[PDB]
Amino acid sequence: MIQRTPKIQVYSRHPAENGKSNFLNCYVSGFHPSDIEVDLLKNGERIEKVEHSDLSFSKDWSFYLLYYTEFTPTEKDEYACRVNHVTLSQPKIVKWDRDM
Amino acid sequence: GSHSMRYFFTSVSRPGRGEPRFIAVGYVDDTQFVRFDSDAASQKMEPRAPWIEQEGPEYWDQETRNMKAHSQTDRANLGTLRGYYNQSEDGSHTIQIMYGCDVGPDGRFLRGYRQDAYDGKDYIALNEDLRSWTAADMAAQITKRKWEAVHAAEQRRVYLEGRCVDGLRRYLENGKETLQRTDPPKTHMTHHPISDHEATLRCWALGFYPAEITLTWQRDGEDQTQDTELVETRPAGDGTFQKWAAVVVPSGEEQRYTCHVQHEGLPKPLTLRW
Amino acid sequence: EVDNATRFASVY
Repeated sequence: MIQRTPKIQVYSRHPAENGKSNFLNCYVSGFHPSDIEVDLLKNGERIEKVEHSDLSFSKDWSFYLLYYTEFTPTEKDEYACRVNHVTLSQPKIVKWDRDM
Repeated sequence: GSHSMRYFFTSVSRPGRGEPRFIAVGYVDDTQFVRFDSDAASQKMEPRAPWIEQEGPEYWDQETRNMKAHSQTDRANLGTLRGYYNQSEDGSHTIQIMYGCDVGPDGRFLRGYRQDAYDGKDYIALNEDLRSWTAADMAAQITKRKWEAVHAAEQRRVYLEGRCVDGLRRYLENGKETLQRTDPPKTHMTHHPISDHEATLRCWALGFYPAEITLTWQRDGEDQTQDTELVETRPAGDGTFQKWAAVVVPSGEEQRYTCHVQHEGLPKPLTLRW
Repeated sequence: EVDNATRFASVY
């Protein structure tokens, strides 16, 4: 039995332009076991329409999932990805930086 | 170019919960085209790319029957492995299986694979000779003896060289408009001061397909690396992929740096200069 | 097209 902590990237499908419809992605990868919680956050509140890809895995057997939601960025709204997993002592929050 | 079909299967036991959770996905190259998810309402093999929808109802009934069968065999194997390892019934455990085949530009079989994992580690794998097995530990040696006695390698070889190739060849034809395209990366380069004296240079590759790509920063032509922050290649969510490479540079010298991009959709590699 | 998981060859 093993444990691997997830890697997290938070980013948009297309280059961000305020007022223009887009997709907000959270990509979690390299984790094991497959049980994971991923929420997308809008000014700290959990976005409800959030879908994910089907569970798949890499050559080393570690899992990956894309979580995503349609959003319209603005210059003041703050977005984030909140991730929990057995290997994380507390939920981990990664803020969306339009520059990565 | 060359092409690949891969199926990925995950069974996760959830004790006292429902039956094990079972998710199966199939890809051609980096394009997903089918899924089966036991926690979905469908209980059927479902399309995930348009060119597979032209498959007739006999296809969807066979793939669905086979996916259910794979689910059932995994359920049984979960209990078997629990016994081999003397693990308690209360813990959750995972079987993962990958298999598939590669063809070259001539459509001929090039590589085939079948590998099985337990709790995130190699369990048993077909070797590249498609005739013998590698067992990762003492428990898998039990399975290896059984599979040698039941001629499993020959059955897997027949599938990998046969129906795996036949299906891959058909999918490539039926979806040539998309599977056999490349989208070259669109490259951005962005400047991010860190102090009066340093700045990050970030080289972006966006909208590219297939996913394999190499991003290198070079100072005066010499491939940086060592201090080049590189992020894992990531899906855009529209079937294309993204990646970036970042290098911290002394303020004033940015114009000496160039970003190098190699991708199969590019006739020549690119060198972009700041 | 997936493989068949119904033979003795699939049982651990």
